[PDB]
Amino acid sequence: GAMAQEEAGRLPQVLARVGTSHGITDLACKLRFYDDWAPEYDQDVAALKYRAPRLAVDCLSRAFRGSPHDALILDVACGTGLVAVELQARGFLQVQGVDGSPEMLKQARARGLYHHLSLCTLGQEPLPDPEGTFDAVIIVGALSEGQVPCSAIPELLRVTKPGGLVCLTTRTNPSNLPYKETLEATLDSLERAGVWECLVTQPVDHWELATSEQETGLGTCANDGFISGIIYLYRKQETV
Repeated sequence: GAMAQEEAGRLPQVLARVGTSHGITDLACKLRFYDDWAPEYDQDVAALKYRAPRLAVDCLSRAFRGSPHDALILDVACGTGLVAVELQARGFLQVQGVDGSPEMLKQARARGLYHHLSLCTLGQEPLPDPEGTFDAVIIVGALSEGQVPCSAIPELLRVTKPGGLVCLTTRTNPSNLPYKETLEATLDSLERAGVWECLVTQPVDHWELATSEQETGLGTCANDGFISGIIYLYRKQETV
Protein backbone atom coordinates (compact mmCIF):
# COMPACT_ATOMS: atom_id res chain seq x y z
CA GLY A 1 0.00 0.00 0.00
CA ALA A 2 1.32 3.40 1.06
CA MET A 3 4.75 3.54 2.70
CA ALA A 4 4.13 7.01 4.12
CA GLN A 5 0.84 6.06 5.79
CA GLU A 6 2.16 2.83 7.33
CA GLU A 7 3.47 3.69 10.80
CA ALA A 8 3.46 1.32 13.80
CA GLY A 9 1.25 -1.25 12.08
CA ARG A 10 -2.01 -2.91 13.11
CA LEU A 11 -2.95 -6.60 13.23
CA PRO A 12 -6.79 -6.49 13.38
CA GLN A 13 -8.75 -9.72 12.95
CA VAL A 14 -12.47 -10.44 13.36
CA LEU A 15 -14.19 -13.82 13.10
CA ALA A 16 -17.33 -12.28 11.58
CA ARG A 17 -15.70 -11.07 8.35
CA VAL A 18 -13.05 -13.23 6.67
CA GLY A 19 -11.53 -10.30 4.79
CA THR A 20 -8.92 -8.45 6.83
CA SER A 21 -9.86 -5.14 5.21
CA HIS A 22 -13.12 -3.95 3.65
CA GLY A 23 -13.04 -3.22 -0.08
CA ILE A 24 -13.66 -6.13 -2.45
CA THR A 25 -13.53 -3.81 -5.50
CA ASP A 26 -13.38 -6.95 -7.65
CA LEU A 27 -16.05 -5.81 -10.11
CA ALA A 28 -13.49 -4.18 -12.42
CA CYS A 29 -9.70 -3.94 -12.59
CA LYS A 30 -7.73 -0.88 -13.70
CA LEU A 31 -5.10 -1.27 -16.43
CA ARG A 32 -1.62 0.28 -16.29
CA PHE A 33 0.83 0.95 -19.12
CA TYR A 34 4.61 1.26 -18.90
CA ASP A 35 7.47 2.07 -21.28
CA ASP A 36 9.15 -1.01 -22.77
CA TRP A 37 12.06 0.99 -24.23
CA ALA A 38 13.68 1.53 -20.83
CA PRO A 39 17.44 2.22 -21.29
CA GLU A 40 19.92 -0.45 -20.18
CA TYR A 41 22.04 1.86 -17.98
CA ASP A 42 19.01 3.68 -16.57
CA GLN A 43 18.19 0.65 -14.40
CA ASP A 44 20.31 2.11 -11.60
CA VAL A 45 20.95 5.86 -11.57
CA ALA A 46 22.99 5.71 -8.36
CA ALA A 47 25.51 3.36 -9.99
CA LEU A 48 26.04 5.83 -12.84
CA LYS A 49 27.22 8.56 -10.45
CA TYR A 50 30.85 7.89 -9.59
CA ARG A 51 31.30 10.68 -7.03
CA ALA A 52 34.87 9.36 -6.78
CA PRO A 53 35.95 6.64 -9.31
CA ARG A 54 36.70 8.74 -12.42
CA LEU A 55 37.39 11.86 -10.36
CA ALA A 56 39.97 9.99 -8.26
CA VAL A 57 42.23 8.70 -11.04
CA ASP A 58 42.39 12.02 -12.92
CA CYS A 59 43.35 13.90 -9.76
CA LEU A 60 45.49 11.09 -8.35
CA SER A 61 47.61 11.04 -11.47
CA ARG A 62 47.39 14.84 -11.43
CA ALA A 63 49.00 14.78 -8.00
CA PHE A 64 51.11 11.76 -8.94
CA ARG A 65 54.62 12.83 -9.96
CA GLY A 66 55.98 9.31 -9.84
CA SER A 67 56.03 6.75 -12.60
CA PRO A 68 52.51 5.31 -13.06
CA HIS A 69 54.06 2.78 -15.42
CA ASP A 70 56.19 1.16 -12.74
CA ALA A 71 53.65 2.15 -10.08
CA LEU A 72 51.16 -0.34 -8.65
CA ILE A 73 47.53 0.53 -7.84
CA LEU A 74 45.10 -1.44 -5.65
CA ASP A 75 41.40 -1.72 -6.57
CA VAL A 76 38.59 -3.33 -4.51
CA ALA A 77 36.03 -6.02 -5.46
CA CYS A 78 33.57 -3.57 -7.01
CA GLY A 79 34.18 -4.73 -10.59
CA THR A 80 36.20 -1.53 -10.76
CA GLY A 81 38.02 -3.07 -13.72
CA LEU A 82 36.99 -0.06 -15.75
CA VAL A 83 38.93 2.22 -13.42
CA ALA A 84 41.87 -0.12 -13.91
CA VAL A 85 41.40 0.44 -17.65
CA GLU A 86 41.43 4.21 -17.22
CA LEU A 87 44.32 3.80 -14.81
CA GLN A 88 46.36 2.19 -17.59
CA ALA A 89 45.25 5.06 -19.79
CA ARG A 90 46.51 7.64 -17.28
CA GLY A 91 49.82 5.74 -17.34
CA PHE A 92 48.84 3.52 -14.42
CA LEU A 93 49.69 0.25 -16.16
CA GLN A 94 50.10 -1.78 -12.98
CA VAL A 95 46.90 -2.21 -11.00
CA GLN A 96 46.18 -5.00 -8.52
CA GLY A 97 42.97 -5.70 -6.65
CA VAL A 98 40.77 -8.25 -4.94
CA ASP A 99 37.29 -9.38 -5.88
CA GLY A 100 34.73 -11.34 -3.89
CA SER A 101 32.53 -12.47 -6.77
CA PRO A 102 33.75 -15.17 -9.21
CA GLU A 103 31.51 -13.65 -11.89
CA MET A 104 32.78 -10.10 -11.29
CA LEU A 105 36.35 -11.27 -10.71
CA LYS A 106 36.43 -13.10 -14.02
CA GLN A 107 35.20 -9.94 -15.72
CA ALA A 108 37.99 -7.80 -14.24
CA ARG A 109 40.53 -10.58 -14.75
CA ALA A 110 39.57 -11.02 -18.40
CA ARG A 111 40.04 -7.26 -18.67
CA GLY A 112 43.79 -7.80 -18.38
CA LEU A 113 44.16 -4.46 -16.66
CA TYR A 114 44.89 -5.87 -13.22
CA HIS A 115 48.36 -7.27 -12.62
CA HIS A 116 46.85 -9.72 -10.15
CA LEU A 117 43.44 -10.35 -8.59
CA SER A 118 42.41 -12.55 -5.67
CA LEU A 119 39.37 -13.64 -3.68
CA CYS A 120 39.12 -11.77 -0.40
CA THR A 121 36.66 -9.97 1.84
CA LEU A 122 38.33 -7.09 3.66
CA GLY A 123 38.45 -7.92 7.35
CA GLN A 124 38.39 -11.68 6.90
CA GLU A 125 42.18 -11.81 7.01
CA PRO A 126 45.14 -9.38 6.69
CA LEU A 127 45.79 -8.07 3.18
CA PRO A 128 47.84 -10.42 0.93
CA ASP A 129 49.74 -7.41 -0.41
CA PRO A 130 53.29 -6.79 0.97
CA GLU A 131 54.32 -3.39 2.36
CA GLY A 132 55.60 -0.80 -0.09
CA THR A 133 54.21 -2.98 -2.87
CA PHE A 134 51.76 -0.57 -4.54
CA ASP A 135 52.59 3.02 -5.37
CA ALA A 136 48.91 3.95 -5.09
CA VAL A 137 45.45 2.55 -4.27
CA ILE A 138 41.93 3.64 -5.23
CA ILE A 139 38.77 2.49 -3.45
CA VAL A 140 35.71 4.63 -2.75
CA GLY A 141 33.26 3.84 0.01
CA ALA A 142 32.77 0.36 1.40
CA LEU A 143 35.23 1.30 4.17
CA SER A 144 32.44 1.75 6.71
CA GLU A 145 29.65 0.09 4.72
CA GLY A 146 31.04 -3.32 5.59
CA GLN A 147 33.26 -4.12 2.61
CA VAL A 148 36.64 -2.72 3.67
CA PRO A 149 36.95 -2.46 7.49
CA CYS A 150 38.68 0.65 8.81
CA SER A 151 41.28 -1.67 10.31
CA ALA A 152 42.27 -2.86 6.83
CA ILE A 153 42.59 0.67 5.38
CA PRO A 154 46.00 1.24 7.08
CA GLU A 155 47.07 -2.06 5.56
CA LEU A 156 46.30 -0.47 2.17
CA LEU A 157 48.32 2.67 2.85
CA ARG A 158 50.99 0.65 4.65
CA VAL A 159 51.50 -1.53 1.58
CA THR A 160 51.53 1.65 -0.51
CA LYS A 161 55.05 2.86 -1.34
CA PRO A 162 56.33 6.25 -0.05
CA GLY A 163 55.16 9.20 -2.13
CA GLY A 164 52.31 7.01 -3.33
CA LEU A 165 48.70 8.14 -3.66
CA VAL A 166 45.74 6.63 -1.81
CA CYS A 167 42.21 7.82 -2.61
CA LEU A 168 39.55 6.61 -0.19
CA THR A 169 35.92 7.59 0.39
CA THR A 170 33.49 6.67 3.17
CA ARG A 171 30.22 7.58 4.84
CA THR A 172 30.92 10.56 7.07
CA ASN A 173 27.74 10.20 9.14
CA PRO A 174 25.69 13.21 7.91
CA SER A 175 23.62 12.86 11.07
CA ASN A 176 26.36 14.43 13.20
CA LEU A 177 27.66 17.72 11.76
CA PRO A 178 30.30 18.36 14.50
CA TYR A 179 31.31 14.69 14.39
CA LYS A 180 32.92 15.14 10.96
CA GLU A 181 35.67 17.19 12.61
CA THR A 182 36.63 14.03 14.50
CA LEU A 183 37.18 12.29 11.17
CA GLU A 184 38.91 15.23 9.51
CA ALA A 185 41.01 15.74 12.63
CA THR A 186 42.32 12.17 12.44
CA LEU A 187 43.53 12.78 8.89
CA ASP A 188 45.20 16.02 9.92
CA SER A 189 47.26 14.25 12.60
CA LEU A 190 48.30 11.61 10.08
CA GLU A 191 49.45 14.37 7.76
CA ARG A 192 51.25 16.19 10.56
CA ALA A 193 52.88 12.91 11.61
CA GLY A 194 54.29 12.65 8.09
CA VAL A 195 52.53 9.37 7.30
CA TRP A 196 50.58 10.89 4.38
CA GLU A 197 49.49 14.20 2.82
CA CYS A 198 46.51 15.44 0.84
CA LEU A 199 46.96 15.35 -2.94
CA VAL A 200 43.42 16.30 -3.86
CA THR A 201 39.89 16.29 -2.52
CA GLN A 202 36.94 15.67 -4.82
CA PRO A 203 34.70 18.61 -3.83
CA VAL A 204 31.47 17.24 -2.45
CA ASP A 205 28.10 18.94 -2.78
CA HIS A 206 27.38 17.72 0.76
CA TRP A 207 29.59 20.51 2.13
CA GLU A 208 26.59 22.84 1.83
CA LEU A 209 25.27 24.14 5.16
CA ALA A 210 23.78 21.11 6.86
CA THR A 211 22.94 22.80 10.16
CA SER A 212 19.66 24.16 8.78
CA GLU A 213 19.17 22.92 5.21
CA GLN A 214 15.81 24.69 5.04
CA GLU A 215 13.79 23.60 2.01
CA THR A 216 10.27 23.61 0.58
CA GLY A 217 9.88 19.97 1.56
CA LEU A 218 8.53 18.76 -1.77
CA GLY A 219 10.18 15.38 -1.20
CA THR A 220 13.87 15.24 -0.29
CA CYS A 221 13.80 11.43 -0.22
CA ALA A 222 17.59 11.35 -0.34
CA ASN A 223 19.78 12.81 2.40
CA ASP A 224 20.69 16.45 1.82
CA GLY A 225 24.31 15.59 2.44
CA PHE A 226 25.31 16.85 5.84
CA ILE A 227 28.75 15.23 5.60
CA SER A 228 28.48 11.89 3.73
CA GLY A 229 29.60 11.44 0.16
CA ILE A 230 33.24 12.48 0.45
CA ILE A 231 36.08 11.21 -1.73
CA TYR A 232 39.54 12.67 -1.09
CA LEU A 233 43.02 11.87 -2.41
CA TYR A 234 46.26 11.39 -0.43
CA ARG A 235 50.00 10.66 -0.82
CA LYS A 236 51.95 8.22 1.37
CA GLN A 237 54.65 9.72 3.59
CA GLU A 238 54.04 13.44 3.96
CA THR A 239 53.64 16.26 6.45
CA VAL A 240 50.88 18.89 6.55
